[PDB]
Amino acid sequence: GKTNVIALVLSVDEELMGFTSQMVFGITEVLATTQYHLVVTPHTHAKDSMVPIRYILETGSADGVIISKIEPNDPRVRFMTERKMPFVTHGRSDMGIEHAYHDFDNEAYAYEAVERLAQCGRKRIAIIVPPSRFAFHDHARKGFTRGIRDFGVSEFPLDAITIETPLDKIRDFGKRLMQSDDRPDGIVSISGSSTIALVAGFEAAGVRIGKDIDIVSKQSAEFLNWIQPQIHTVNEDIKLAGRELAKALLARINGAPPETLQSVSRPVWSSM
Amino acid sequence: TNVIALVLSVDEELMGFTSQMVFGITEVLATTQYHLVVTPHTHAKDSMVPIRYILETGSADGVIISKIEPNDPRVRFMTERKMPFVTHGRSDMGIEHAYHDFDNEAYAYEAVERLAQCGRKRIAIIVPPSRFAFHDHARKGFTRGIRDFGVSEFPLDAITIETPLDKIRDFGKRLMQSDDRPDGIVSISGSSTIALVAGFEAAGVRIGKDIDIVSKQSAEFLNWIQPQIHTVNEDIKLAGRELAKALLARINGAPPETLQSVSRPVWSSMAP
Ligand SMILES: OC[C@H]1O[C@@](CO)(O[C@H]2O[C@H](CO)[C@@H](O)[C@H](O)[C@H]2O)[C@@H](O)[C@@H]1O
Ligand SMILES: OC[C@H]1O[C@@](CO)(O[C@H]2O[C@H](CO)[C@@H](O)[C@H](O)[C@H]2O)[C@@H](O)[C@@H]1O
Repeated sequence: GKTNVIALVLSVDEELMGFTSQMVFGITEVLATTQYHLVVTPHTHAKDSMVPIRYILETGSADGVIISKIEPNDPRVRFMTERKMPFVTHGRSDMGIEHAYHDFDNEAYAYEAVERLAQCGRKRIAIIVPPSRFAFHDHARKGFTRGIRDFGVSEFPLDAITIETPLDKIRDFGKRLMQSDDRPDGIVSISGSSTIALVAGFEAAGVRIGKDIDIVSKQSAEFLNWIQPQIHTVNEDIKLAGRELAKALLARINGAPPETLQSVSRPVWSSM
Repeated sequence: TNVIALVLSVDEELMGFTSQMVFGITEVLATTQYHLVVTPHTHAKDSMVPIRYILETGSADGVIISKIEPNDPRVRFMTERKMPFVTHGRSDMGIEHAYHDFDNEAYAYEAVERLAQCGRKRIAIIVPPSRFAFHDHARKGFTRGIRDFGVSEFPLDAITIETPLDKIRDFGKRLMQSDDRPDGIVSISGSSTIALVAGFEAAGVRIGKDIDIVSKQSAEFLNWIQPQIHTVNEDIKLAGRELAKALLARINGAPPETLQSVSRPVWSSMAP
């Protein structure tokens, strides 16, 4: 029956600059006007992704679940739909299931990122994307590919690293990249964490941000510009996301239809 | 109850890496039947609110708190009411309770030493609000250090580590535009440091030549951006682990005098 618990299920493997607690606080700020408690339930990696979900349903430990790192064909989404556990996703699946969700428009972000580099005079653009299994990788990759076409620029190919690749190695990669004779003039990053490491490596090779190369990056809080005011920054509002995920879940638990409980936040360029 | 309540002020720093603390806790709780509820509160005027509410409701078997004052009402209240708890920080009021803390005194002392070693003569420090015990630890270590290393303090009282970053930056710029400048800085916050450096740089000041900076950080981040910052690591994930172990043992009867630890300043490998 009523547990008055919202389970937040988070992978322990997150980024340096995930500002995860801002997400936690957005959820909890909404839940404070209610009788709901927020339980944080970690899982370590991919091999145990379904473990906490099965465990919530087996013990009946939560009235609703928040999940993230959504795949287009997500077994968690399907399992909780079938088992009638109210849930909301941070991200979007694409499997013909209408569920509550909130996501950032990574497609629009990568498209507008290419445009901006093109406006900066840039002609050869690389992008650093998530692992391909997550839906937001396909959103980003799509927005970027569409952008390289619409803005009459070309892609500098990049397969080496990803958004989840070790920072020390992003840094080394960035250093060797700007010591190559073949190098790009623009970078789209889908992680503020990857961007930090990338810039460190760039500077280590005599490269000046804004001069020799332009960078567009997302960030989940306002940090990159104290650090490097020349980075073209886009804010992803992680606290807002936490608020919206909570809003949606509460309404789903009370029987509002999932179709009305869906939002997508748009990229906003940092005032910084 | 099977619930550990993590009581957290929503007012945290940008670079708090709070989730790293959360994950240290859950990593330990995973071998147990305990669930971690995250319980926020907004400010100081409601600090005791979640504490009274946990005990009125009986909604937890143990509590984790932080932002510890030397004469902390929460600590006294929970001691009196026999609610197992552990503090991230230390009180100083004749009550022996489980705790884990970081040695802020030793950090500020070793900070001043390092700056002295770099040939610096006039050292400023940015400390927390006076009400919290770690402020007194830091201010003490700094005070001893200025004496022991034959240098002088540059007086500062305009800001704290809880003062807004934009205002820290503006303060850092005007500070270097003055004819009275410190040549060394001790920071008790990775967040303030970031804003601080941005302000210095906007005044044409170079980190490592014109001024040296020692800063704590709760994860390895300061050196990617600014390699010349003398970084000390506070291990927040270890903190989370220790808080959890201590609380578990305290819940099962262990004497509090035996559940106390302080981690020491560790100089970051990415530091000069
Ligand atoms: O858990 C991933 C989840 O979030 C989104 C939103 O863009 O992808 C993000 O992953 C992290 C979640 O906070 C952040 O670093 C940033 O929001 C973004 O990379 C979803 O698309 C995805 O399901
Ligand atoms: O939460 C306050 C609590 O932590 C200590 C540990 O040094 O002070 C810290 O406050 C935050 C804890 O994560 C961080 O900003 C930073 O690690 C430090 O300033 C305790 O002394 C205090 O009670």
